[PDB]
Amino acid sequence: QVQLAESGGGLVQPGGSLRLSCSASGGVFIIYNMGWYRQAPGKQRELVASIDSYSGSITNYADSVKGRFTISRDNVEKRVYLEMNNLKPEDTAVYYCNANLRTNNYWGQGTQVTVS
Amino acid sequence: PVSSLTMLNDTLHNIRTTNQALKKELSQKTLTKTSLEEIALHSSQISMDVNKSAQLLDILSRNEYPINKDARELLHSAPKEAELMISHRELWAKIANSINDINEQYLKVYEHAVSSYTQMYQDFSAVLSSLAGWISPGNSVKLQVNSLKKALEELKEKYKDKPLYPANNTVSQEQANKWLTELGGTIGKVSQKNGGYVVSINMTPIDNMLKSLDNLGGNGEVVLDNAKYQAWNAGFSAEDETMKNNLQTLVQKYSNANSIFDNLVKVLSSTISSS
Repeated sequence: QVQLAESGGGLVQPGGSLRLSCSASGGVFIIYNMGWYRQAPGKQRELVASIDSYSGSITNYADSVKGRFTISRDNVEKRVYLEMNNLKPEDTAVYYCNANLRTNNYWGQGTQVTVS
Repeated sequence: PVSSLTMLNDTLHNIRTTNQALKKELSQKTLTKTSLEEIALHSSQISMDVNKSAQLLDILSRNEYPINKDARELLHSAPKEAELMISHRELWAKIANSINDINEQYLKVYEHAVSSYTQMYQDFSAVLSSLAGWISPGNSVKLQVNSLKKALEELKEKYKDKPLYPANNTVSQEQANKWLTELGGTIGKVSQKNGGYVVSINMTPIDNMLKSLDNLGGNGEVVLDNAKYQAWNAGFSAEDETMKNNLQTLVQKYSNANSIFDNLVKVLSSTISSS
């Protein structure tokens, strides 16, 4: 079983940037496809970035995020990153990190990201 | 001086321009994540420029534009893969399809095999970098065999339905086998997919790893002697070179298939620059 824990959230001003980090511990980190999710107050959960297992060559982002966020993975240290640049108010939400492989799914608690 | 020949001339030179740019991306020790991206752009530009050339060649055929005897002599230099006293119209069509099949059923085949195997070896290299986290020394060397087998088994799984050929759908046995022989029985393996066949990635190098790990024994984590470790790592590193050479083989088969397609254009471009 995989344990996830996100860190790096906080308050930033519009146009600021963050370095979202999720550290994993447990199973085989390298076989799981990773994905960052976010849920703003009231609104519904949303996928913002995704990266496939192993080398992580395949990555796609939501249209509202392309060119500003970047998802990367460190199989050696077993961490998933999401560097966020030029942050906008609508990017305010609790950002969760998901590890997924077929029916297997694991989640961290998530960090708050506030932009105002 | 005919507009159709001028537009064809320029389209063919833009192909030779893309061919050279692709030969650069193919001659690099590391085919990084970007390398496949660049290979895709050039391939899409070749495909659409070949489409424009065909449409131009079609005009020249239905209008029966002459191909002088001084130009038909140069079409003999065309590679035998192009399959070149026949009518003027029949020969323009015998080219538009030749240049088009040399791309779809020949050039782009090597392209997908490279990408399919490149992606596979890219993900394996991730297992290679993560070996630091599954091998602890104390000589003595602890090995997280279960974690490593799970990683390798999920590599096989991730690429079982990603064949070297065809890119989409299936083909006949005599078609899958005919391409297996060109790519190599060690790099690929014909397999049944739905009703037809494909040329799947050959995962024997990884299968050999799983067999070697099962032979290490233990019930999860295994502690090896110093000699028993250098033995395992040697065979695990040898399988890495096998795949690394298998990929180099495809790249050369691809860059050579490009050099052929390039000379089919060099001949054609000089055949229209005269006529």
